[PDB]
Amino acid sequence: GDNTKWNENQNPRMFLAMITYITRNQPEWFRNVLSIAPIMFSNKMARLGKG
Amino acid sequence: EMATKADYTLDEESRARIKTRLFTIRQEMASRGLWDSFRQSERGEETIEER
Ligand SMILES: [Mg+2]
Ligand SMILES: [Mg+2]
Repeated sequence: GDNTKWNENQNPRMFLAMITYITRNQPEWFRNVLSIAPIMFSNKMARLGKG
Repeated sequence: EMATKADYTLDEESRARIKTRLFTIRQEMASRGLWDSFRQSERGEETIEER
């Protein structure tokens, strides 16, 4: 089996949910520093290129 | 003060200078009412908290 459009359907919000469940009962600084990447990817911009 | 085998490597006048600087600093502290918490801040400052 292959999965189709894998990267285009992987949502950063679900990565944030996964990281939040994985880092339960951890120090809060650790959860924050692990949560920043899904947040930044949820608000990301794609540069269009050369034109 | 204390020292291993009571061998204060320095002499009386230099240790007196050190003690005079410490006393001056502590009284400068108590002038601004800062000494109490600083005195009670020793049992935790060998533990580095991440923020
Ligand atoms: Mg395959
Ligand atoms: Mg393929």
